[PDB]
Order: sequence, then structure tokens, then C-alpha cells
Amino acid sequence: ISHGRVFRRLGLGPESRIHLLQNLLTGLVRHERIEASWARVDELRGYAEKLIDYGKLGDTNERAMRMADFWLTEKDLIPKLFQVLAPRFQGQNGGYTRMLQIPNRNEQDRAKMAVIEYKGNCLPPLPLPRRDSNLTLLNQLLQGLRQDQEASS
Amino acid sequence: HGKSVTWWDEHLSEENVPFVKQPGSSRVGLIALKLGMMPLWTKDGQKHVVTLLQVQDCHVLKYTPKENHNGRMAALTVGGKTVSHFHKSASILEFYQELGLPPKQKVKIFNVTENAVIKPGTPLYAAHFRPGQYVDVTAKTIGKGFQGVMRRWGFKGQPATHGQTKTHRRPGAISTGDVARVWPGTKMPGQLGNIDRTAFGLKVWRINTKHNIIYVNGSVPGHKNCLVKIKDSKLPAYKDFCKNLPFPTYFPDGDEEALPEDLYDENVCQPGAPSITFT
Amino acid sequence: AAPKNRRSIEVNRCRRRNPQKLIKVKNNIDVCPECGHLKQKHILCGYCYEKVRKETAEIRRQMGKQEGGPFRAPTTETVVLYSGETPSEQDQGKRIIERERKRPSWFTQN
Amino acid sequence: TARGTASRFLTSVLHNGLGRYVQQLQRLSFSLSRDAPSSRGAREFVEREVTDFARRNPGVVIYVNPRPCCVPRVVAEYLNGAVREESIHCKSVEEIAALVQKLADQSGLDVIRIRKPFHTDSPSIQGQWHPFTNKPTTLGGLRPREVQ
Amino acid sequence: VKCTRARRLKKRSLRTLWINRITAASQEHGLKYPAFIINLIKCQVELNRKVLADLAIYEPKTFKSLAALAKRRREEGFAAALGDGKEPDGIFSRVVQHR
Amino acid sequence: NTRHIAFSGNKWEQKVYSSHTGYPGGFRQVTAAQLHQKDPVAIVKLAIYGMLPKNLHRRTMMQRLHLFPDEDIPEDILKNLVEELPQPRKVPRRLDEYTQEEIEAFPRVWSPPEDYRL
RNA sequence: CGAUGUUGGAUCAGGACACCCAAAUGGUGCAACCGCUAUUAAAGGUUCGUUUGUUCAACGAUUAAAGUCCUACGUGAUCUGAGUUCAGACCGGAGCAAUCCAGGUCGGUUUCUAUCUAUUAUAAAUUUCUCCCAGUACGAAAGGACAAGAGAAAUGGGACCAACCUCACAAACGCGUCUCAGAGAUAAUUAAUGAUUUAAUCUUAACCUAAUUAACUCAUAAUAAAUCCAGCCCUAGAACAGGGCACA
RNA sequence: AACAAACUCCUAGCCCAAUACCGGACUAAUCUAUUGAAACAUAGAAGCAAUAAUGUUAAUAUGAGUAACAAGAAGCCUUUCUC
Ligand SMILES: Nc1nc2c(ncn2[C@@H]2O[C@H](COP(=O)(O)O)[C@@H](O)[C@H]2O)c(=O)[nH]1
Ligand SMILES: [Mg+2]
Ligand SMILES: [Mg+2]
Ligand SMILES: [Mg+2]
Ligand SMILES: [Mg+2]
Ligand SMILES: [Mg+2]
Ligand SMILES: [Mg+2]
Ligand SMILES: [Mg+2]
Ligand SMILES: [Mg+2]
Ligand SMILES: [Mg+2]
Ligand SMILES: [Mg+2]
Ligand SMILES: [Mg+2]
Ligand SMILES: [Mg+2]
Ligand SMILES: [Mg+2]
Ligand SMILES: [Mg+2]
Ligand SMILES: [Mg+2]
Ligand SMILES: [Mg+2]
Ligand SMILES: [Mg+2]
Ligand SMILES: [Mg+2]
Ligand SMILES: [Mg+2]
Ligand SMILES: [Mg+2]
Ligand SMILES: [Mg+2]
Ligand SMILES: [Mg+2]
Ligand SMILES: [Mg+2]
Ligand SMILES: [Mg+2]
Ligand SMILES: [Mg+2]
Ligand SMILES: [Mg+2]
Ligand SMILES: [Mg+2]
Ligand SMILES: [Mg+2]
Ligand SMILES: [Mg+2]
Ligand SMILES: [Mg+2]
Ligand SMILES: [Mg+2]
Ligand SMILES: [Mg+2]
Ligand SMILES: [Mg+2]
Ligand SMILES: [Mg+2]
Ligand SMILES: [Mg+2]
Ligand SMILES: [Mg+2]
Ligand SMILES: [Mg+2]
Ligand SMILES: [Mg+2]
Ligand SMILES: [Mg+2]
Ligand SMILES: [Mg+2]
Ligand SMILES: [Mg+2]
Ligand SMILES: [Mg+2]
Ligand SMILES: [Mg+2]
Ligand SMILES: [Mg+2]
Ligand SMILES: [Mg+2]
Ligand SMILES: [Zn+2]
Repeated sequence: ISHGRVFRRLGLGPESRIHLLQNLLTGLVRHERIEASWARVDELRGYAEKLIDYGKLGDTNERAMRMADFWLTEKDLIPKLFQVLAPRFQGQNGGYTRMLQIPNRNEQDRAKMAVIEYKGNCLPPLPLPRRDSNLTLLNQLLQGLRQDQEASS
Repeated sequence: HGKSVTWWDEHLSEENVPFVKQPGSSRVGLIALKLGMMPLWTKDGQKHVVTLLQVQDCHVLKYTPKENHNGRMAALTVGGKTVSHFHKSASILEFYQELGLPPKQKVKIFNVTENAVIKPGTPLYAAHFRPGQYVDVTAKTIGKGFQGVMRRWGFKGQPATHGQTKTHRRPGAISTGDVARVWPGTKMPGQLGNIDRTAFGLKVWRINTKHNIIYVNGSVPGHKNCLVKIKDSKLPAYKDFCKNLPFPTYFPDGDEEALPEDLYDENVCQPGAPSITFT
Repeated sequence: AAPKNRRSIEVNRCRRRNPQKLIKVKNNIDVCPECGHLKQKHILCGYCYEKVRKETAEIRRQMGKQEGGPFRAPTTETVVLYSGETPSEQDQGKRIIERERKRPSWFTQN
Repeated sequence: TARGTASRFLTSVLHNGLGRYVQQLQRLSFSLSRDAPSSRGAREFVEREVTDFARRNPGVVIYVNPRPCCVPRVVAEYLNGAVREESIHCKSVEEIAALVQKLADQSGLDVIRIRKPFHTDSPSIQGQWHPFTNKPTTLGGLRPREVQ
Repeated sequence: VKCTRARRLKKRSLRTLWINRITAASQEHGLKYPAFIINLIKCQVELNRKVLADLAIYEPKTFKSLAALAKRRREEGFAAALGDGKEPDGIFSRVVQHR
Repeated sequence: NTRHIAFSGNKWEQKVYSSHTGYPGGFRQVTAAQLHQKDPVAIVKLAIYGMLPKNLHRRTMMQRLHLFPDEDIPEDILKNLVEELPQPRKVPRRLDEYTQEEIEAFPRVWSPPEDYRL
């Protein structure tokens, strides 16, 4: 029975799961856009969201300093986080990262892939799923309803 | 024609998505939501447990006559909590468009005598139940999936340490040597939990008017935040308790006086109480 | 346990041609509006993501060329410019990534 | 085996023998040899009986072909269009005469199982049984529980 | 082997079918099959059950005449039995010899 | 008129109808009186169902059988009818259906004494 | 005999009644309570320990009782191997010896990946123990009731985490909590009316009757709105299915 | 009464069941002696006929796409992280 379980089984146990997600978070912090399996990236998204919230607490906060020391295993990334990522994310509360589904790997595994990235990264944009324009037929027909609702008030 | 699949959010643009988003008679039962559980205390000092059943949106949907449903009692159709338009089916939205109400989650059928019929499209409230009464509660129980025979039926297992090899949870012998088969009534591992069960004879202690919350005594089958089918008790000892109830149904408009906020049974220790002492 | 009799080809055909063991059709195949290739509706286009991945690999290689150490990371923000472009006043104070090829149609200035 | 082979009804083609009898055998072609010992019965049949058979049956055409063949054959073709091979290899003269007479007395249809040993057209003289041919009529044509 | 044995049983099966058909078409006239058979034989009419079923299927008036003959012979035999005498000999109880 | 069925002799209490539901302890032997009390068409349905030959046409030919407990037939069925078969048993009438002409026509067998009480 | 693997237990039990308990009665050398027999009824139960490999058996504490059997004296393609039933070894005895034992003791490999049949959850309770009945009925006293009514528990079925406990996941879990039912029907046995047999007499004589066990059915409860299903979540789930994705 | 055989009649015949053993008439496929030359005849010879030996060799099926096997992570691709 898996009722009320939010953490999925990864690696060789809980410690190995924490270490693999630590490696993924270190790579995401260093490169600002990484691709991996869909489940590992989906687990990584919450860690990457709360890491920005811990970096928001300031450089002088000892708990955040030790959290970043443990989780960012390459020691150059802690000044990089506290002087790049935390000043850049100030206004928005929880919109730090983007998760998108990459097509399956060309290796024989045919695993389901996802790419994770941060906002404002210095990289070319991913081919985001664009909505229809407002000149499209259904959008124009609904803008007619919107105009008649504005004319009714 | 190899037509592709579509949904409501496919062809909508970001400027239009928030635009789219913007003596022998029987009574009528309710559909509620199991909120949680609370302690409660009585004036003799004992402690009971109440399950919280919140009515959020309860409306009678359609009425099936006596001769077209069962031949003894008519059928009244009651819907549950209100869900989205976009994820329901076309015929369901068409019949609810003719009815006049937004889509409901669960749809249930109640057996109701002809003198207790309610015109369809009528809302219902928790003051339909009065403090001090006995109710029957029907719900889908907590689904435990494909469970073994030890958890599903309660069989004693084989010992663990005394040499037994690959045996510790298996049922063992399932049938008899002569009959050369296994009986249809044999207890065997399989699906456990996702079935419709009814608890009988649950006592109501308190009705909360504004949030429409019924407090029932004991355990309600099913997990928290599901939809729960509530009716009166069909036990033989509680047959004739219909007389002191508001029995067309509860009408808040016809009374034209306000009910109290919290309606209690006379044995309940209130939150506002003299902090009872003995003598 | 050992089988008692050989399964015949009629029963084998019934087992192996049953519709739950067949490959189901996919109705979410759509054409990409940019390149005209094929993609699923909930999945990014492989051709477009290959372009983005190759440009990202080129950018990452050329910025790893500028820094000679594995343990040296930028203290400030990074900006990228192509041939025929100059860093802006709001882009000053940030490290500069120069590339010789022309700026793509998909990649904006910002 | 009836379930293994095909079946046909008893049928006379062109309604033979009704107005007049027409011998439906058209031709025989014998393929024999002058040298082989297996063609001996065919050779003696050619010497004695073929001319008398031709006098008895003026409606058939008899061809004789002495060619260097090992197995003597006779091929009978009918008015229906049917062709039938027969092997006359190493048989006595009376056996050959019996075989030719049996081929002459046949109609030419396919020799398979006959479903029924009779054929009839219009068998429904003086009516045919239907469930109402013996049930008496009720006054007014009434149903048993219908009231008028 | 089943072909030869079912060829043997074919005559019995077809005979049983003929008896069922004669029983049906005789009970349709309100006369039982054994009474119909023995009273048709007692009039020196020797038709086998194949052609009797054939008359029963394709020949309703002729089978009605045969059933009437059998019923008349049955009533004549019952009358001659209850008479207890040799002097009354009926019109259909007379016995015709070969010539 | 399936409800008005009659058994010769004591078959109403002696004759049983039995079935098994498959589960252990699921053997039901119901007396014919109780079975006719519960389901009136069950007796005639099981009699025809047992008497019909045991081939696969059996289910198909009970699909053409219609059984009604009393004289309440649908009109679509009523307009389909052709003829009514005669009943196989001549129903005996009681004393009250006999007319007084038949009562005085039947001779008196014996002469009772006048001093007796009936 | 080109193999039908054997005792006891572990798990699961199906059935019969020649019934141990529970229930309805008849006779008693039946005053009451204990008893002894006889009839009907198999929906449900029939305990925990010491010794022995034990089935049995003895004993300790109990219970409403600790039933007799069939099921390859059920069940080893679910298990156990203590004994039997291999190969090693002692003691008593027989045999000159090798060896022998319904004569004892230590130790002694228990395979299988399921092809086919079969099967893989609807309910509508049961039994004890207290208080009254009352120390009333019945009795010379010792003794000592049945029925009716209030309560508690336990067993079994179905469920659930407000608290305790397991608990370093929001959950699962018990050691914790909640609920558990009306009508008809009967077998044996008592009666009312009344003929053959104008008395009587419960009737394989009718007519209407009652008093009455367990089953068994049915009131009653559950399911019981057809064709949007790409993706995401789920207290829903092996896969497939199922419920949500407008509030916020 | 009826329905009901390998019994018995009817119409034709090539005119009466069988294990171990015994007798007889034919004949499938080769070689040879003479015929024959769209593949046969009369004779002389045998390595002279396979639905069966847990038969031998070879290829296939069923069990079965079942049991079972493996490469730590990211990236600038051989540079850093976790054991
Ligand atoms: N000794 C003997 N055995 C016979 C005789 N007839 C038949 N048998 C035996 O019977 C068996 C065959 O019987 P069937 O299967 O032919 O009825 C064989 O064992 C065969 O040897 C006989 O006459 N004498
Ligand atoms: Mg794993
Ligand atoms: Mg679940
Ligand atoms: Mg255990
Ligand atoms: Mg072991
Ligand atoms: Mg183990
Ligand atoms: Mg083992
Ligand atoms: Mg069997
Ligand atoms: Mg014959
Ligand atoms: Mg043996
Ligand atoms: Mg064998
Ligand atoms: Mg049992
Ligand atoms: Mg007792
Ligand atoms: Mg008994
Ligand atoms: Mg029992
Ligand atoms: Mg023990
Ligand atoms: Mg055994
Ligand atoms: Mg025995
Ligand atoms: Mg025995
Ligand atoms: Mg054993
Ligand atoms: Mg084993
Ligand atoms: Mg076994
Ligand atoms: Mg030993
Ligand atoms: Mg040892
Ligand atoms: Mg297994
Ligand atoms: Mg299977
Ligand atoms: Mg008492
Ligand atoms: Mg006293
Ligand atoms: Mg319980
Ligand atoms: Mg009297
Ligand atoms: Mg008396
Ligand atoms: Mg029911
Ligand atoms: Mg759904
Ligand atoms: Mg015969
Ligand atoms: Mg013979
Ligand atoms: Mg013999
Ligand atoms: Mg030869
Ligand atoms: Mg050979
Ligand atoms: Mg061969
Ligand atoms: Mg083998
Ligand atoms: Mg072989
Ligand atoms: Mg295969
Ligand atoms: Mg696979
Ligand atoms: Mg398998
Ligand atoms: Mg596997
Ligand atoms: Mg490995
Ligand atoms: Zn594209």
C-alpha cells in the first residue's frame, strides 16, 4: 500500500537516492539546464525549488550555509548560488524552474526524459509549446463574447 | 478519418483561458463529504468519536416513478459535490444543461415512498437530519489493492523460524483431494478494499448549520474527503422515528426563523458547558 | 510444472493476435509549426531540441575554453553575444560569451 | 466419403429422353501401339469390334491412333463438353468391349455422390402442406381470445 | 469406419424420420400412427412408410383420404368386434384374393 | 393460468425440486408447493425444460415459450395467436355446478330411515 | 512396480448425523436443583498447557461444550522430518563367521519456472456472564426454579485512525475504536371442533384452528446516469481500468 | 397395437466376421535378359514397402517472446561528483 507516499524509490536506498538527487542538483546549479529521466527530474524539481528559498535566507544564515555546503558538493557553486541565483530570483515566490518532457533516448532503453532549467538562464530558449494566436477562429469568436460581456457592464 | 484527440485547453490562448475560467414512509437521503474525525464527550463522562460529514452541494436531480423503477417505492436521484464542466461527458452535460445545474461528482439513487417525493432541482441541507437519530452510511471503502490472503481474510500463517521454506504467508491447502477441484467459495488472494460498504445504526450527535456538517458516531467506511451516501436507519428497531422530523424535507425558506448555529443531542457535553462535576 | 499437451496453433493464434497484446495506435502525432517535422502534442520537438542542444553544447564548450579550471565558477551573471554585436550598458558587469556565427532566428537578443 | 468429396443432384442435362433420346456421347479417341504388348487388347478390339460398334452407333466418332506409346488410352468426349480419360492398358477384348459400352451408355456428367435418387419438377400436384391446410376456420376469422 | 457404420444407420434414421412425419400428419387428422398403419394394412393397401410420408408432405387431400380410410376401417373393426357375429361383413372388411 | 396448476396425488408435498448454487453448503431442496408459491411459472418451465431433448436447440426453443401465471397477456402477444389447443384433462365439476335437472335425473340408490340424524 | 512419495503435526477446511454445546419436546424409581433415557434439528462452534515423534493415554486450569467419523484413515507440484524407511556407529541376544532385530538408542540431500481443468469478497449474527424475577414457585428442612425484562462482554462478519501504541513519509497497522436486524415457514410434541366406530379419539377423515427448533426464502440495504478522454495528480491501482484538473 | 438387428424376405450381385499358426491369388518401387520408347509386357534376382522399438541423424514446433541476463550521475565527452 503506497497511500500518502510522496517520495519514490530510487537508487540503492534512501541514502543512494539522496546522493543521486544531490548529484543532479549540483549539475543543475552548475549548468542551469540539465536533461535526465522524467522521474528523477520530477523529484529534483522540489529540491531545486527549495534550494532557491534557502539561498534567499542570506549568506550569513548558518543553517542555509550548511545546507548549501552539503547539497552543493562542488564548493565553487555556493558563492555562485548566493551571488547569482538568489539575487536574480526576488519577485516571484515559486516560479524558479521549468520542467519539460524531452522525447525518448536514442539508446536502446527508450527511457522517458525530462529537461529541467532555471528562469533567466544564459542559454537559447527551449521550443516551448506555444498557444494559438488571438487571430485564430475560436479565439476571435471568444473575443466576440468578451466584447459583448464588456458592453453589458 | 483519423481524427486526432482534443481537449478543452488545446486551442485556447492565454488571454482567453481566464475568460473561460470566469408510518412506513421513507425519507430522502444525502450525499456528503467525509471531512475527518473528532472526539466528543457525554454528560456521564464517556468519550465517543464523531466522523465529520460536510454537505457542500446536494440537489435532487430526477425522479423515477414507482411503476418504472421497482414497483414498490419510487426512485430519487441525488448528486454530490460540484465538479468541472470540461472533464464530464457530452450526454451528462446535455442532461445537466436541461436540468439547470453545474456538474456533480457522484450520482446516487434513493428509494423513497410516494408521499415523500421532492420536485427535481431542489437543494438539500444538513438540517435535513436532526440531532438524535440513526443513519446508515454507504461508501467505497479504502482500496488496499491486490492483497494476500493473510490481510484479505485473516488467515493464521505458518511459523517463520522452524524450518518452513517459502511458506510463511501462503494459504496452504485450498481444497480436498477427492473432489478433484476447488470450490467457488474458496478464500483466495485477490482484490481487497475498493467495494461499496454500509455501516448501520450510526448515531448523530450534532448538526452545524453554516458549514452543513453532520457529526456521526463511530467509523464511516471510506477514506477522508470522499463522497458518502447517508440515509436513515433501516434497522427494525429504528423504523418509526420518522414522525418528529421535518418531513416533506428540510425547508429553510418556509420556516422564516433562523435555526441555532449548533444543534446538540441532550447528552452531549457542549463546548460551552458548566465543566461538569459529580455529586 | 511441466506442460501436459502441446498447444495448438489455433490457441496460439488466439493468444498472440488478441487486441490487448497488439500495438495501439497513437492519435497525438502532430506537425511542428516551425520546422514541419513530427512531434507528439505533450512532447517537445526532437528536431528543434536538437538545434537547441547543439547550440547549447557549442556555448558550453566555448565558455569552458575561456576558464582553465574545473573549480573556478563565475561570481557574476553570464551573457552571450554573436558576431557583429556589442555588450549593452545593462549587460556590462557580466561576463561575455563571444561566438563567431550569426545570431539565430529563434534566439532573441533580450 | 460424402463430407470429403463434392455432391450433385440427379440431373439430366437439356432434359434428355423427354421428347426424344439423344445419345450424348460424341467421340472416342484410342491411343494405342502396333508394337507394344500392352496394346494387344486394343489392337484386337480395333480388328474385330470397332467397325461393328460404328455400325451400331452412328452418332459417335471413333478415332484410332497407332503411335509409339507405352500406356494404351481411350478418351471419351460428350455433348456436355465433358472429357474422360480411360486406360485400356493390358485388358482382354471382352473387357475393352464392356468398357466402351459402359462409356457409350453414360450421359457424361461428373460421377460423384448423388444427393437424391430422384428428380422432379413441379412435385406440388394438388397443393403442398402448410400449417393452415388442415386447420378449420373460425366464424369471422376470430382469434381464440379476441371478442367482436 | 464411421462412414460405413453411419451408412448402416442411415436407413434406420430415415425410417425414424418417416415414422415421425407420418405420426405428425396423422395426428393432425386426429388418428394415431399405429391405428393408421394397421388399419391401412387391413384394407390390403401396401404403401411403405417412405412413400406414406411423401404423400403426407406433398399430398394433403390424398393423405386425408387415406386417414379417412384408416378411421373407417378402425370403426368397422370395432363394430364387427362388438357385434359378436360372423354374418355382418362390411364393405371394407371384405378380403380380395389374387387373380 | 399457470398459477391454477394441479398435481395428481400427493406430489404437491412429496415432489421436490433441487438445485446447487456451486458454493459449499449451497444445496437447496425446495418442495413443489413452496416453489409454486414463490415462482408460479417455475413448475411448467422446468417440466418443459426437462422434457425437451438435451441438444443445443433446447435454449432456442424455450426462447419461444411464454408462460403467464394468470389471464394477463400483452396485446402484442394476443394478436399473434392462431388457435387454442384442447385441455388434456377433463375437469371434474363439483356438486354446485350440477343442475337440478341432473340432480333429479340421477336415481337415488338407497332409502335412509326416518329416525336417523344427519 | 517405464514410481499411486508413508505417521504425526502447521495452514485451510468440504461433508454425514449415529448431536458434545446451543434449541423445541415425551417418560421417569421427575417435589425443586442436579440427573438418566427417547424424538426432531447440522445455519454456528467444539480451549490453553506438562510428558511422549506420537494417534491415543495420564494430569493441571478452564468452558455453553472441549462430539464420532469420511474426505488417497483430507491436505508434502503449500510446509515440517522427531520417528519410521538406505549407507556410519554402540548395548543385550542369535550365528564359528559374514550378518541378523513389530529390540532399544546418536546422526542422516524432502526437486519443480503452472500447459490444461478449477478458483480468485453482496449483506440481512451467534453464545456466555451479572441485576431483577425472589431466596418467589416447589419442599419436613437442607436446598432451590423456569418464563418475561434490563444491561455488559466474548466470538465471527463488515469497517476506521479523534486519542494510546508500532511510527525519523502526509500513510499503513493493533494492542485501539464503531456497527451487527423484521416477516413467513416448519420436524418432533401438545391442544380445539368432529365421523367411519351418532360414546370418545390432535385428522396418511375433511373444514377452518392455534402453541411451536434449527435451517430456507423474502421484506430491507448495495450496484443500478452509454460513446470527452492527449497529458498531470490521486487516499485509485501489477498491466488495463477508476476518480479529479472553473473557483484557490 | 406400434417402434425396434450382423436375423429373414425384396431388387442386383463380385454370394457370408475374427486373435496366435497355416494355405492361396495379386502387387508398389529398383537391377538384369529380351519387348518398348509420352514409361510398358513376359521372365530372372533381391539392401524388395514403417502410424509406433523412453529407435538414430537433421530441421522444426509446444512449453515461450516465458524463465533468466546488464551499463553509478551530470557535462564542455573524457572533466568533475556519490560509493
Ligand atoms: N489358448 C488360447 N488362447 C486364445 C484362443 N483364442 C484366443 N486366445 C487368446 O485371446 C486373446 C485375444 O482375444 P480377442 O481379442 O481375439 O477376443 C489373445 O491373448 C489370444 O492368445 C484359443 O483358442 N486358445
Ligand atoms: Mg531499482
Ligand atoms: Mg489504494
Ligand atoms: Mg505468525
Ligand atoms: Mg529444510
Ligand atoms: Mg524463510
Ligand atoms: Mg530447501
Ligand atoms: Mg472431479
Ligand atoms: Mg442390408
Ligand atoms: Mg506401484
Ligand atoms: Mg507414465
Ligand atoms: Mg468444517
Ligand atoms: Mg441440550
Ligand atoms: Mg436425528
Ligand atoms: Mg459442523
Ligand atoms: Mg503446544
Ligand atoms: Mg494422508
Ligand atoms: Mg484406513
Ligand atoms: Mg477407507
Ligand atoms: Mg507427510
Ligand atoms: Mg516440496
Ligand atoms: Mg498434493
Ligand atoms: Mg535417530
Ligand atoms: Mg550433528
Ligand atoms: Mg507456484
Ligand atoms: Mg494462467
Ligand atoms: Mg432467568
Ligand atoms: Mg434457607
Ligand atoms: Mg470485530
Ligand atoms: Mg361426539
Ligand atoms: Mg380429549
Ligand atoms: Mg433480494
Ligand atoms: Mg476517469
Ligand atoms: Mg427394422
Ligand atoms: Mg447372413
Ligand atoms: Mg476366441
Ligand atoms: Mg516383375
Ligand atoms: Mg528394407
Ligand atoms: Mg517415413
Ligand atoms: Mg521424451
Ligand atoms: Mg520413430
Ligand atoms: Mg516462440
Ligand atoms: Mg521483455
Ligand atoms: Mg507461463
Ligand atoms: Mg523476470
Ligand atoms: Mg551494475
Ligand atoms: Zn520542430
